[PDB]
Amino acid sequence: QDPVHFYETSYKYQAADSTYMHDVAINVSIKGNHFTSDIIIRELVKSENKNYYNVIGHGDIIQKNTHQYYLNFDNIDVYTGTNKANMKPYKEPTSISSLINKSNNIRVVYLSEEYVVVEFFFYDGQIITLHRY
Amino acid sequence: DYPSLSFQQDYVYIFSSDFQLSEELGVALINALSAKEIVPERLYVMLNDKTISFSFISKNKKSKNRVLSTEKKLNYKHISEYIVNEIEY
Ligand SMILES: C[C@H](CCC(=O)O)[C@H]1CC[C@H]2[C@@H]3[C@H](O)C[C@@H]4C[C@H](O)CC[C@]4(C)[C@H]3CC[C@]12C
Ligand SMILES: [Ca+2]
Repeated sequence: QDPVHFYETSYKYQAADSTYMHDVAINVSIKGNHFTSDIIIRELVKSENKNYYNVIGHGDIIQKNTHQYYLNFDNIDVYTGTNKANMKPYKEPTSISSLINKSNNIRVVYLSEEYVVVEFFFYDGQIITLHRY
Repeated sequence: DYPSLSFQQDYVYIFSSDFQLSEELGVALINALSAKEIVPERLYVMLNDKTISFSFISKNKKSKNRVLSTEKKLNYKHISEYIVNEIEY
């Protein structure tokens, strides 16, 4: 019976040494306790787009309460390239490869029909708003 | 766990384990945004060990979401100034 729900947002990241910034688009779709997600990262390292990353992930989303969820990835794939039109597979670094071995915590701090605000596991802790569609 | 809600006033929601820092930053944010005549629908801020993040929510617009990595710890003034500049720009 589970209908598909769509979520989307973006954020910008400023590195500690401020030598680069990331513009990160997040798309996630949920059906029952299943999810698939696409994340696109545009790396600006000279005020100039010089790298792109595409991260695809899917797995289960488990509900502890109406405000507490966890993501159990079955697989995460990464692609890279200096042009979005010609992306190539990229060998997962063991750090990112190991996000599959951690139930990744998602805490809802505000829930609405048009958007949701969560604390989640990027950077070991990030607050973000996701828009519903 | 993630930090819980440690300061809340008007449109501001601060998530940090430092209650004193949370209030200092919350008051500084409210004063700085009023000085800019900027009123969010809601403004969520999360302070972590090596990162700050925030979500500026405005009615019928995409949220403005930001993350700042910090190796040096930033004081409440610099955090407030960062958020206020990112929301403006
Ligand atoms: C693997 C590449 C390249 C890293 C490198 O080897 O230099 C990373 C560059 C940007 C990262 C992503 C980016 O920082 C945003 C996310 C952050 C989060 O902590 C992990 C997943 C992320 C989605 C993450 C996954 C790994 C990449 C895609
Ligand atoms: Ca993989």
